[PDB]
Amino acid sequence: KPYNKIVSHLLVAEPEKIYAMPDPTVPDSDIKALTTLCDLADRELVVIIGWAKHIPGFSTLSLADQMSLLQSAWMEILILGVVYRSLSFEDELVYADDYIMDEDQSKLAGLLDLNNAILQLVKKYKSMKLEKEEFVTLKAIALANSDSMHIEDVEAVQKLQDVLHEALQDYEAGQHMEDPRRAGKMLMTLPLLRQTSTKAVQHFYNIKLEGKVPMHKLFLEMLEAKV
Amino acid sequence: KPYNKIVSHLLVAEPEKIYAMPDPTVPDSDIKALTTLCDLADRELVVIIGWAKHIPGFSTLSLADQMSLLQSAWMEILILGVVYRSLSFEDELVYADDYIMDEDQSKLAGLLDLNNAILQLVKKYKSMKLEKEEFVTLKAIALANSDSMHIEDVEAVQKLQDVLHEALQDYEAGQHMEDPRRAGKMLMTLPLLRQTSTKAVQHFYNIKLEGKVPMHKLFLEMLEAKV
Ligand SMILES: CC(C)(c1ccc(O)cc1)c1ccc(O)c(F)c1
Ligand SMILES: CC(C)(c1ccc(O)cc1)c1ccc(O)c(F)c1
Repeated sequence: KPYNKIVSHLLVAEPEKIYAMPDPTVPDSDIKALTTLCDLADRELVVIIGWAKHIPGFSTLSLADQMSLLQSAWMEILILGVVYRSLSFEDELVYADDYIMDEDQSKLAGLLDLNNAILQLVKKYKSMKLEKEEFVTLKAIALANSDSMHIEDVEAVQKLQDVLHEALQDYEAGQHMEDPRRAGKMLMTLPLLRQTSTKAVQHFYNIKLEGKVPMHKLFLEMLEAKV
Repeated sequence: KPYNKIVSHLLVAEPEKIYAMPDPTVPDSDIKALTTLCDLADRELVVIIGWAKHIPGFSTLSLADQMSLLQSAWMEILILGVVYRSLSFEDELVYADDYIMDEDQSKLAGLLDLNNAILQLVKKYKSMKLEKEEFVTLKAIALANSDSMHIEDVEAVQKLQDVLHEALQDYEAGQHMEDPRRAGKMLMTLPLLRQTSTKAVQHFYNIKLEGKVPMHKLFLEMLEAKV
């Protein structure tokens, strides 16, 4: 009854906010916004890798299977983060406290369609009143459910999926008794997340080939894995 | 205890098998396979539209909202069908009884990567022993959960989602007592379905622009809606 330990644990393992710090010496331009965003992503992925080791069972997989999960799920983790930070805002995406993209900046950056898809994720979660407890559980599920076609131990990854789905089911059964289907509702938000992340990955891989926007090693490695 | 009526109803509303009938006068080629497949799709979409009217609540939405759901979900419905027909096969996709694609034909048709993604859907469902009862419920859910960004009555579509998610939850709670999380497991197969269908839509829209493969009105209309 007090509530689910995995959800508690995920809460306290939630990394601290990080700043985008767009270079205040560089004139605004699409290249500046895209450099800034992929710079921020590269920093967030460091923190994401650290965070994953908090997920029960995760650090017990092979390094290869750890990497495979992260290489598949990184973009959905990143997007769920900007979605969650944006729930109190209206038509704006809080990439960071100092980097809030409105429609006008989305257009300038060539990101109007993707950001509009991400806004559709925010809109659904706003209506569902997504809680931080659910947000963290969904990030972890998104990692374990990431559909890497490279898993060595398929059964241990399906066990990690089970563990986390259970934590979601138990959280919802204790906290959200008014809706016996709230857990399933949350799971059904995942296909739009996968959809958007698939398009974001394509967008950014294209940006990388085109080579106008500098990217860092970690973000490039993730970008370069199965796409 | 006998079991869930919506699942029963979906079962009996399941359309009959249809044949691909590749033209036995046309020499085999990528254009022939792709013509045949988009021809079959066009015929299946007629039957899919008919079928949807069986789903409780569906025919009560606006024609616009009916069309919007179908325009978003058509490809995931089609793919789930070929996946389901392929579960008893090994590395082969049963587009129709007379049209079973192996790896060699996938390569010839430029479909090796997509068909390999579809095979990954089959592999997961084989391990899960997907039943016809689940397959039909998942098709219906995929329709209601299709994330059209054009819905007029958002609340009635979320009610259709609720109804069908409930039918899945009840089916699993009665039939699959050995796994209290089987319903959620099924829902978590949906992101790979959305992933694959997003890539299939892009693939085929490209095929259409390129104009080497003739397509019929219905398939073209669905192809032309938000992409
Ligand atoms: C991957 C990236 C660069 C990003 C996403 C989240 C985040 O917290 C940092 C960067 C990103 C993805 C899709 C977008 O429309 C976007 F603006 C930025
Ligand atoms: C949309 C289409 C043409 C199709 C899918 C299912 C079906 O039953 C008929 C056609 C299709 C999609 C993805 C593929 O890799 C494919 F081979 C065919």
